[PDB]
Amino acid sequence: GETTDGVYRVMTRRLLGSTQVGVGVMQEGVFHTMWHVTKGAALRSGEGRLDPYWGDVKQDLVSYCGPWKLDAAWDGLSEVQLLAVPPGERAKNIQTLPGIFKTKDGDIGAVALDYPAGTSGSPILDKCGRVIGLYGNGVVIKNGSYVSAITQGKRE
Amino acid sequence: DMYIERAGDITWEKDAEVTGNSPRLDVALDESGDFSLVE
Ligand SMILES: Cc1cnccc1NC(=O)c1cc(C2CC2)n(C)c1C
Repeated sequence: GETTDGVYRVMTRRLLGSTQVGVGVMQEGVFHTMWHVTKGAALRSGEGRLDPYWGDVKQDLVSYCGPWKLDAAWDGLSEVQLLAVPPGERAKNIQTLPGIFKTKDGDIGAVALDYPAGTSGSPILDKCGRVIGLYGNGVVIKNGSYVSAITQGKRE
Repeated sequence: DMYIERAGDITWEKDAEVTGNSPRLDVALDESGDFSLVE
């Protein structure tokens, strides 16, 4: 399969036509996505198979081929870029200032942008192009719009 | 069956579209990994 670093689409044929269920990050030979995209299933790349290595339904994260590699963090100050990859549309950089999700276990960056659910696992970047987490787990607000947690794993 | 297709390099882009607000929200995270508004 293709194992060059970069941002991928996650597709299924188990429905009408070819459907984009989500997005992920290829880094250092490991594929990184949200658990709600794949539900922990194996993935094809060319005639290559990618097998799940690590996952956690509560973090809503999953890695393929190896352990989670992405460890950069939101500074808590600077704007970020969502590298949004929407269904049938070209990858696009959207720059935004995160707000905060306040939780009993600590504060978390959040990004206040609407896109189709097949966008899930788009990477969020800092100014040096490091992935500080994945977009597409969060909360619906009064307006009916989505607000997403900046969702990061941990590198052991 | 699920497959991947490369969509781009991971790069900061000068003069990307600059949008979205910076909301401060009280939230709870359940064991199924679903966030909810603690209102
Ligand atoms: C499917 C799922 C399962 N489990 C947890 C979260 C989700 N995520 C969504 O339901 C979702 C994601 C987005 C966009 C930011 C990508 N939008 C608007 C919604 C409603």
